[PDB]
Amino acid sequence: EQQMHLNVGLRKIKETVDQVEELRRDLRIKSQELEVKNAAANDKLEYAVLISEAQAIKADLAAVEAKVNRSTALLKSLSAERERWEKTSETFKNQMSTIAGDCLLSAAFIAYAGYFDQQMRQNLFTTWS
Amino acid sequence: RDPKEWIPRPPEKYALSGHRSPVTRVIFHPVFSVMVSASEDATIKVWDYETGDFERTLKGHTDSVQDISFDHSGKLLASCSADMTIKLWDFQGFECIRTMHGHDHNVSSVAIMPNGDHIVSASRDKTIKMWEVQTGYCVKTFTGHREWVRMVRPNQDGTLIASCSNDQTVRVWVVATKECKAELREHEHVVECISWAPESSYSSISEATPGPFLLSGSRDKTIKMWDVSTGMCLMTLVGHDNWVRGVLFHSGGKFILSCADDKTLRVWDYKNKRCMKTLNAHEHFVTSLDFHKTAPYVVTGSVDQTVKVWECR
Repeated sequence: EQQMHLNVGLRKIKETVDQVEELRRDLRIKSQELEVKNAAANDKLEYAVLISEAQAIKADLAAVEAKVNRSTALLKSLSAERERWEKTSETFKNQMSTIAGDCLLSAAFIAYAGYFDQQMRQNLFTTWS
Repeated sequence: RDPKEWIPRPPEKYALSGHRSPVTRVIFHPVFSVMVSASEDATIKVWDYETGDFERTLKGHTDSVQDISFDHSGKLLASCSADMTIKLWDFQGFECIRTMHGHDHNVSSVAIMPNGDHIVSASRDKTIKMWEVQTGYCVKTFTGHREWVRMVRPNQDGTLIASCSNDQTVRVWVVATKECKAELREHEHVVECISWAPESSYSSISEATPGPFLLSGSRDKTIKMWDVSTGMCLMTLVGHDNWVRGVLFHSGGKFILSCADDKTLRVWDYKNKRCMKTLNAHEHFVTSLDFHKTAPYVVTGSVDQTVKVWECR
């Protein structure tokens, strides 16, 4: 259940990278097409129609860019989880293999050494280890 | 009436709900009156289909499960998921028995051949692996597929293993000899589902166009049928408007119930080579279907988080 949360959480953060990567290439596509319409407006210098048209592209470019920088901080904030969520994803194969070793030491300490003192509990744990 | 002619009727006998994810595969118990469903929330749910009652939830896989397979005793349950693990479940104990590792990608299928000793596994890594059940070691490996091996099924005698892949091939192999007996290349798209022909259909196929025979359904909106011994497409059902997701024979060996991505559950007879009844089952993509051998019930697992049981009449 700890790895159920990691696998879904690390899947969606790659989609956020994909949502950024969809937005990044579409940003420069609309950015380069804005300057073509800006150059075509000076070629006609219908001019008032293209002025309101290019202002709609630049406002939508701002809405793309404000979405990008909101997501870039969201990429930046959630990545600090990914530099430890992925490390605990690598650790899952390690920490599953030592359940039987650790539960042997834990169940022996929890049902047997409840009467003895600290030195004797340490000696029993050292002998079992 | 006999179990021979059984075609389901609208509406659903039951509409089981409670999955938090799309439902990938649904199968019936061979002897008991309970069914088990698999869904993408890594929860293997057990529902009583007679009364529509939820029974239990087995959570051992740490990623989304794709295919679940019983044995004919009904005691062992094989489950595959995308965590590089396969899980063996004691059905009478409702706990896991062993976990299998060795696949490097999504284990897209799992099955048990009728000898009751091993486990088939088709996966995304373009290979099929053989698993020893009681010991727990990966023994053999079918190699030769070039794309995503979608789903695998063994023959009823346990001597033929057939697998569909994403490279528009249906590859039928022998279990130990490791050769591709039939590399059928006639489908236009990714073949997503096969269904082994029963014995009673072996005559019915042979007079429609002996044995053994094999079905396949692909993303090209076609369901082809093949003779394994010859190696060619005998007959083809067209009439689906989207990807055929699950193709299934009747238990008596005449009809073929098939689900496709256009919200269609269509029954097809190879005598007329057409669709007689089309059922609008769910409100979204329908992934898998299953029909009982002795009971008049068809269960349908779909993406819309509901599993629908339909009485056959």
